[PDB]
Amino acid sequence: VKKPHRYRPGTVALREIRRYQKSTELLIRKLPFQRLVREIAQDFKTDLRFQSSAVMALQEASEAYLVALFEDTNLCAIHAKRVTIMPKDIQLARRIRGERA
Amino acid sequence: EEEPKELLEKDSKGNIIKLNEPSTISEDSKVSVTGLPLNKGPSEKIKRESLWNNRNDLKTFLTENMTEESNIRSTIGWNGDENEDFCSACNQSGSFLCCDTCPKSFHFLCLDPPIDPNNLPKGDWHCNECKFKIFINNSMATLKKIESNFIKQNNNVKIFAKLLFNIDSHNPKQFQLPNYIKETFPAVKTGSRGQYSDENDKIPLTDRQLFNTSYGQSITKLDSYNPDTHIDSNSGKFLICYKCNQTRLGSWSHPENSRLIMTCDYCQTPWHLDCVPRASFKNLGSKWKCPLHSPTKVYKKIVNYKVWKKQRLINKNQLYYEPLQKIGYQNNGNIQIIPDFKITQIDENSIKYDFFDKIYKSKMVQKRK
Amino acid sequence: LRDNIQGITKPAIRRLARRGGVKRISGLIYEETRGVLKVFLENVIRDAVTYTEHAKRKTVTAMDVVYALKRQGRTLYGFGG
Amino acid sequence: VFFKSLDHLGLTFKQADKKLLTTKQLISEISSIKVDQTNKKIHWLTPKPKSQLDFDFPDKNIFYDILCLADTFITHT
DNA sequence: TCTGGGTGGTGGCCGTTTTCGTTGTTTTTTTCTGTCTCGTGCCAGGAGACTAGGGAGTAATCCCCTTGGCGGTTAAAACGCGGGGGACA
DNA sequence: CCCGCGTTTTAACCGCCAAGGGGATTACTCCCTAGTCTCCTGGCACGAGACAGAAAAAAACAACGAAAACGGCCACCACCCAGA
Ligand SMILES: [Zn+2]
Ligand SMILES: [Zn+2]
Ligand SMILES: [Zn+2]
Ligand SMILES: [Zn+2]
Repeated sequence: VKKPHRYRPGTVALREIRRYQKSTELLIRKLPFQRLVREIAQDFKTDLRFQSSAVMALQEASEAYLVALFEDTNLCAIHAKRVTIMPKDIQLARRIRGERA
Repeated sequence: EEEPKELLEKDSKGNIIKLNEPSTISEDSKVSVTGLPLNKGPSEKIKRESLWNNRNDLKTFLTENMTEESNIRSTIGWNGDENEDFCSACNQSGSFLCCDTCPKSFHFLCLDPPIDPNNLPKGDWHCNECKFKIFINNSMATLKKIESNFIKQNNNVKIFAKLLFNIDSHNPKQFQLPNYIKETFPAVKTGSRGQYSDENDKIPLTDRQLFNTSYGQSITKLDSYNPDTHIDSNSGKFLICYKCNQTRLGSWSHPENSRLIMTCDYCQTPWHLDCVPRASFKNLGSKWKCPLHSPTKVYKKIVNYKVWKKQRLINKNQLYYEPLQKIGYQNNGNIQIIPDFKITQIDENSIKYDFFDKIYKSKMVQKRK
Repeated sequence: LRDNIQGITKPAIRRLARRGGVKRISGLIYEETRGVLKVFLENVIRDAVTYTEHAKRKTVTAMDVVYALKRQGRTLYGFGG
Repeated sequence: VFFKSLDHLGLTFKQADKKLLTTKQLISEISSIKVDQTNKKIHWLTPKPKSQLDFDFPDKNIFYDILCLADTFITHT
């Protein structure tokens, strides 16, 4: 007899888009990314140490690359008359960029 | 790759004068040591991490010459005198006789008739469904010509005709109560694979609560005075045990004076492990019940092993028909204290009078003897 | 260290997509993004560790990462160089 | 690693000291002994207890060691 | 005996297979021509032998900061329910 | 199927403490590289010759598109069985 205030799907998504394009703080949590970086590095040399600045630089580079990739992915998804990005969109973006063979 | 030569390598007439030992190479560098291969010393890494930065006295070879072959006692031999990973029938895991045709999979003891694992029919085995598929050809007219004939030939039990008919087309299925009977008892609840549980079964612990708890946590409320938090969490007061009537925690400077305490799973009454004689916290299995609750099974000997069980809790079908009280009114044992599975409603004073006259009239009966 | 790629949670990828201007995200996108991120990190950390080894160091410095990114064509400002 | 392995109650120590050697825990112990006495007051003799701890000092010459350690710390801080 | 349902046979329509001719392309033998490969001769860059200097290897010291761990707070991640708008046929 | 909202759980984050590996630097010393003169032989330019390949014409064959035949599905008629 009242109904809660549910925003129509796609509204909070746009609000989040605005919020996260307005800000600059890193979006990936720091500890999980550091653990991932160390695990990946473990396959090239054992008993490696990382300067905190090194992990931060890796995180910034990775986040910037992923954001640019998602921009290209959204462009491809819109090109297909879609609104949802799908793995095929990421694959096409990477293929055109020249990253994926 | 040199051929796997048969070592004997007979030369002239089976004299085997010349041999050819197999190449080892393998079973060597096998790296199956719990470290690195058995023929190699500790690794440089292990060395760096691990280091700190009289044979004439061996009275072992002198054992064969003082060991006497012993044969006493009986010693006479005492001669004399692609495919599914879960069983489609019981919905569980195990060895499976996967169907060549159907994607379903069954246990060996869940088929019909049960099949011995070492005595398989082998070849190709079909499930009941695919056997019916090939026996029916999937068209409806032939299936009609078959099933109507079946019904006609089963006129004696025509009332059950189609029930009989449809069994042949069904794969074996484990029996489980339909939900319309379990629901009658809110307490009961199915388990992960059909482990049929009640209110008396403790909620299972997670791997985080057992395999990740650090030194002094989990079942480990037996290793340190660290769990001094046997203080009433909600109120911050001291959980007092019902028997000794005090809480013992001593101090961090006298942890030996602390006495373990636990709270009953049913009614949160604290008890000392040393007051209800116990050796551990439950933490697992079933829910602990005080010695302060009423029995459910009341096994009685008068052998006359007459059983009494308290009727299982019924859905709110449940009836409470009010007494007119006083003596008599023999309920079985079911009661609902008040200020066809009919939970009788005995209030307070009726119990007093009933016990009073029970013990008194029993004493007068003893007088009669 | 095992199964840390899942540390890049679904909401983190959602935030990254939102910063990229994405309004609706398919369910399969998260695993693909994790794979792409793993490939990128493997390509970068390989060169970073190569630089570290050449310097005969046991510590990967931020300047090694910066050199690796510059080598790959992703010059990064704000960490020296 | 050997002597450490046999150090069960000592490896958790230095972290249990931080928690259990504090104001809250120290008042908790004394209050609990008082509560036990008051419960054997509810369910046993009412009047009798006039203490809850019995710290004893059989040996002098330890006070001077405590004072020496305190003096060393003070001089270091 | 008549009507309805189901099965069997015959006819019609649709789909698939083949069946055929037609271009387009590939393969094969002959021709011939111009660039690849080899040789000759000269020269200038590489080699050899030697001296001088300092860049870097190596040992020693030290002081940062990278690692580890531990506890408390709570923000974020997870899991679930529900619905509608978007994918897609 | 994915967004949105809500409990519920997890662990990230902070901060604080303890330890030491390894980055960073300094001093010593030598072995490696630059430099230079003399020697010469490998590499380059030029000339040549001939055979690998381009071309080409002709035949073989190997992908593209129509009517008949076979098979499958649907409709209609005939026969048999069941019901009225
Ligand atoms: Zn089964
Ligand atoms: Zn089957
Ligand atoms: Zn209880
Ligand atoms: Zn007790």
